[PDB]
Amino acid sequence: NDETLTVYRGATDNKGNPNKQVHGTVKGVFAWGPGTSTNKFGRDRNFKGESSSLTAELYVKRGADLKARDRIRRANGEEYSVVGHAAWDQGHPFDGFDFGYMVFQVEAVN
Amino acid sequence: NDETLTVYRGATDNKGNPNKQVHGTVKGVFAWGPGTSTNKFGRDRNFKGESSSLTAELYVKRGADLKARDRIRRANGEEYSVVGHAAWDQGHPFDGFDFGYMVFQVEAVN
Amino acid sequence: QRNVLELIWTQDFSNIQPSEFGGIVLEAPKVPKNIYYRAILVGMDDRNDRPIWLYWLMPKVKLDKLDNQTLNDDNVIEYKPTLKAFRDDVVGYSVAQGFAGPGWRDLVATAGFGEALTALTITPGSPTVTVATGASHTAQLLVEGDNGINYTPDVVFTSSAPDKASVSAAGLVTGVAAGSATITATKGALTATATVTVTA
Amino acid sequence: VVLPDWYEEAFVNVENLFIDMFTDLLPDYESGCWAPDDWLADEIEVKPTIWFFRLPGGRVDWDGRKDECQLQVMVVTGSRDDSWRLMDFVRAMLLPMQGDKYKMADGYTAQIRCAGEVAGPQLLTPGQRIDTRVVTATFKVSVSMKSAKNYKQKLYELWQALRG
Amino acid sequence: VVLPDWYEEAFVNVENLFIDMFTDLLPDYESGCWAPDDWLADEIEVKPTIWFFRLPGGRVDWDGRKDECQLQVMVVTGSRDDSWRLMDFVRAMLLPMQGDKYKMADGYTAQIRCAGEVAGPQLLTPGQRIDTRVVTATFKVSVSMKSAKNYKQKLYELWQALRG
Amino acid sequence: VVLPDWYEEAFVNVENLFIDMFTDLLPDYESGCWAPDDWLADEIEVKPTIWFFRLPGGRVDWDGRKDECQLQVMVVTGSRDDSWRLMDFVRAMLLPMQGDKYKMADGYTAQIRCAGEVAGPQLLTPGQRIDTRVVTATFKVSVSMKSAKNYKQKLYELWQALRG
Amino acid sequence: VVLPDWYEEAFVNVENLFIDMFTDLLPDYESGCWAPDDWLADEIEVKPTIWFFRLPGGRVDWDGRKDECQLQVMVVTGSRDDSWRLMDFVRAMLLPMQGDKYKMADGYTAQIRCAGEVAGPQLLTPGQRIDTRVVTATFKVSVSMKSAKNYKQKLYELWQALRG
Repeated sequence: NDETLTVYRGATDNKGNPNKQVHGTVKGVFAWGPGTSTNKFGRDRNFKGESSSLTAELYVKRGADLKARDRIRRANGEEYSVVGHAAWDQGHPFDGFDFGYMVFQVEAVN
Repeated sequence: NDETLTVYRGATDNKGNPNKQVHGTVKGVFAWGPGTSTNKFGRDRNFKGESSSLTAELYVKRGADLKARDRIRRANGEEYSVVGHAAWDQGHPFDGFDFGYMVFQVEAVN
Repeated sequence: QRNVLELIWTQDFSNIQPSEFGGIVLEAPKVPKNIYYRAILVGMDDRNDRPIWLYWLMPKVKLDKLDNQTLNDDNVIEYKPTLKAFRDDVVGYSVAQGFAGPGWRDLVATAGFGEALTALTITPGSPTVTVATGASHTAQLLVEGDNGINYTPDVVFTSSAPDKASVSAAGLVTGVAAGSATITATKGALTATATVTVTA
Repeated sequence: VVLPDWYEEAFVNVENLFIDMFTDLLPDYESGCWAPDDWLADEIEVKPTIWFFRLPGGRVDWDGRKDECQLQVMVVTGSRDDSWRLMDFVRAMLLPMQGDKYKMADGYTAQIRCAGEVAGPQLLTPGQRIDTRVVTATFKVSVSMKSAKNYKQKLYELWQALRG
Repeated sequence: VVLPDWYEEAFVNVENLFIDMFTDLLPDYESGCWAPDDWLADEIEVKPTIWFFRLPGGRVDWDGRKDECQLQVMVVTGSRDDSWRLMDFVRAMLLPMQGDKYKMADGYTAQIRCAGEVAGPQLLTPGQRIDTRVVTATFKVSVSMKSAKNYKQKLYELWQALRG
Repeated sequence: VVLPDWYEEAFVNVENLFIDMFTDLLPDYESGCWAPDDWLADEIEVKPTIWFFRLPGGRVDWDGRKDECQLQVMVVTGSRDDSWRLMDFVRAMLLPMQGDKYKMADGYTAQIRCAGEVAGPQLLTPGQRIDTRVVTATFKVSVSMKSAKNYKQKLYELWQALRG
Repeated sequence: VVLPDWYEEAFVNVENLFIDMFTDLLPDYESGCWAPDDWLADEIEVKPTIWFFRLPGGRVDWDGRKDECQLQVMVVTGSRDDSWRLMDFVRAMLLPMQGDKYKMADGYTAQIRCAGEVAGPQLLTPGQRIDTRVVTATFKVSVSMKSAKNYKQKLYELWQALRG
C-alpha cells in the first residue's frame, strides 16, 4: 500500500536562515514518470563534482498535513524537496465528485 | 535470458581520489530506448577529439547488490556508469503487489 | 608607537607622561637634534625545518627626508621616511651583510664561502660514560667537518649497539650497559664511524 | 607510481596545505577539495565544509622561487549566518598571513608568503541545492617552492644515451 | 556553533548592519537580505522591502584596517513612484555617510567610512513578477574592521603541539 | 506613503522631468516611461510615443551637488521617417541644453546641466512588433540636486534613543 | 606528399617535439596530441596521458629567428593526486627551460628558448568523463626556427615563367 513519509516544515525569514522542524508523518506514494517512461536525471555540469537532478510526482491523500515549500525524507535515507501548490485540487466541474487525490511535483536531489 | 554484469563500487573522499573495487556480479538486461525508438548519440563537440554520449535504461532484479553511483562493465569490454536512485522501487499503491523489477538510468560512455 | 614617533619627530619622549584622561602631545624640537639610531634589517627565508637568516647590519642611521603623507579616506596614515646610513667610528663599519640560520649551513659550501664539505669526524674519539648517575654519566657529541663548522643539530646519529649505549639526534651519550658500541653519523651523503666505551 | 627516482617533487600543492591545516585546526568540521558522497547523502542538515578550487590568475618565476595562484574559498552550510561567520574565520586565518610555516604529513613544511584578495563574498542563489547556503570568495595566495634546482642534466644525458 | 573560543569575529557583516538600521529606522516597512515566504504569499499588494546582496569589487587591506565591498541596493514595491522615492531615501541615507557609527544587537558599534556609487538605478523589466516594480543600484560601501589583531600565535602553537 | 516627515526628497527624478516637459510641449503626442495598454491595443496605427528608460553609467558626488545618468531615448511610431524626425527634434531639444530650468507639478523647478551623447540612433529590427518603427539612442544627462543637506543628525538621535 | 622539392620545411612543430620527448622520457606512460580509441576503450582505469593542444597568443618574427605559441598542457588520469604530481613533473621539466636542445627522429635537433606560464592549473569538473581527473594549464613556449632563408627567388622565377 502506502509508505510513511517524514515531512519537514520551515519558513525562511529576512535573515535567510531556514528553520525546518518535524511536522509529523504523511502517507504517500512516488511516481518517477508521467507515463510509461521515466524522467531523465539532470547533470550539474557547472557544479564542482558529481550530482543528479530529478523531478518526480507525489500522490497524497486529500487534506493531508503536507504543504508546498517543505522537505520530504523517504524510508531509505534520501531527502527530497517539494515546491509549488498541489495540482488537481478541485472537484468535478459538472457534478461535484471528489477524487481525494492530489499531485505534488517533488524535486529529488539525493 | 540475462547476462552477468561486473559492478564497481567506490566512494570519493575529500581528496577527490576514487577507489573503485569489485563488488561482485549482477544479472541485468539493457534497454537502449524508452519506446519503439533508440536514444540519439551525444556529441562531445567541445572536447578535443571524438567521443559519444548515451543514456540507457537498465533492468535488474529487486534487492540486487547494484546501487547508484557505481560502474558497470558489460561482457564485450565497454564500461558504463550508473547514477541516481532506482525508479519504480515500490509496490502497488492499491493492493501491494510487487513486480520485483527496477529501472536504472545508466549512462553509456564507451 | 613610541619608537616610530621618536624617529619621525627626532625627540626623546621619556620625560613625557600621559595625562589623567590620556591626553598626550608630541612636541617637535625647538632645535632639530641629529639623534642617531641603531638599525637592524633582518629578512626571513624557510627551507624545511632549517630556515635562512639574512640581515642588513648597520650601527649608525639617521633621518634623510620625510615624504609627503596622505591621510585621506582610502588608506591609513603612511609614514615612509628615507634614512641614509652613516659610518660608525667605534666599530669601523657602516653597512654589513650577514647570513645565519641552520639552513645556511647546508648551502654554505655551495655558495663558495670557505671550502667544500668533504671530510667529517666525531671529536670525542673514545668517550667514557659511567653506568651509574655520576659526574660523567652523560656525554655530548660534536662532529666537526673539514670546514671548521659544527654539524650537530642536523646530522643524526644511529647507535648500532643500543644495548651498550644509545645516541639520539641531540648527540647525548648516557650508556645503558657497560661495553663498546659503534655510532654512525650521516646527513645525506657522508658516513662517519665512532667508537664509544661504556664502563662502571 | 612509476615516476623517475631522480625527480621527487616540484611544487607544494598549496590547496592540500590549506585543506590539511583546516582539518587539523577543527577536526569536528570536515574540509576538502571534493564532494564526498557521505556529505551529499544528507542535505537538510549538512556538516559545514570548506572547499578550495584552483582558478587561473598569477604568473610564476622559477628563478625567484615564487609561486602564486588565485585559489578560491567556497563554504557551504545549512545557515547563512554560519556561512558568514565561517568565511570571516577563514579570512582572519588567511589575510594576515605573511611568512607563515606549516608542515604536511609528507614531511616538508610549506611557507605561505602572502594571501591576497580578489573578489568579495558571493552569496550564490540556491540552484540545485536549496537548503544549503553557499558563499564564494577568491584569494590571491602566493607560496614558496620546495626545490628549485634545474633538471637540465638528466634530460641531457637521457637524450645523449637515446640519440647521438 | 563549535568555533574555537580564542577567535571571536573578524569582519562586521555590513549588510547585517544596513538591514538592521533600516528596520530600526522604519519598523513598519520590513527589510532584509532574503525573500520571506510571507512576502511572496501576496504579490498584487506587497510590503515595500529593501534588499542588500553582496557583489564582487573592491580590495581589502588588513594592515590599514579598511574593508570595502560593492553591496547593491534592490527595492521592490507595487508602484514605480514608491520604488523611486524609496530609492531616493536610501541614496540620501547612504551617499552622505562619512564616518558614521551605528550599534548592532551583538554589542559592537560599526563605523561606516564612505558609501560610493558605481551604477545608477535599474528599472528591471517585469519578468517572473509582473505587478511589483523593482529598482536595482550598486553602492561602493567601505567599512572599518572590528579587530585586526593577527592569529599567527595560536596557529603556531597548535602546529607545534600537533607536529614537532 | 508613510515615509518620515523630516525627510522630504533627495533627487529630481530627471526622467519624470523629461516626460512631463515633452507632454507639455506637444500634448497631442503622448510620452511616458511605460507601455500603456491603450497604446498596445492598436499597432497598425500607433500614436508616436517617447520613452525614457534609465541605464547605468556615470558617477555621483553629494559634495559637488551634481548628478548624472545615462538615460536613453526610445521613439516608436508607424513610419521610419516619422521616427527619424522625432528623434531629430528630441536631439535638438536635449543636446543644446546648458543650464536650463523647467518646473514640475510638484512645485520645484529642476536644473538641467548638460545632456551628452553616448550612442547614436539604433534602428532596431522589428521583432515582436513588426509594423512599428523603433529608434533607440542613449544620452548622458547631468542634473542638479534639489537639497544636498546631510541627514546625519536625525539618524544619530534615533540611534541614541533606540540604544545607549 | 607532392610538395615542391626546393622547399623542405619551415617550422619545428614544437608540440611534436614535446610529445616525442615525453614519450622518450617515460615510455611506460603514453603521451600525444590526440585521443586514441584504445585509451578511450577503458575509462575506470586509464593510462596517464599528457596532451598538448595549440592555442592562440604570441607574435612571430622571421627576421629575429624567433617563434612562440601558447601551447597548453592537459593531463588526464584516474586520480587527482596522480594528475597533480604529473603536472608538477611537467612544470619541473618545462619552466626551467632556457636554451635546451632535443633531437627528433626527422634528423634536426630543436632549440627551446623559454617556456613561460599564462594560466594556473584548471581542475575541470567531470563532464562527459566522470572517473578520470583532468587538469589543464597553459604555457607560453618560445622555440627557434629551423631555417629562416627567404623563398622570394623561386616564387619570382615561377611567376616569370608563367607570365611575362
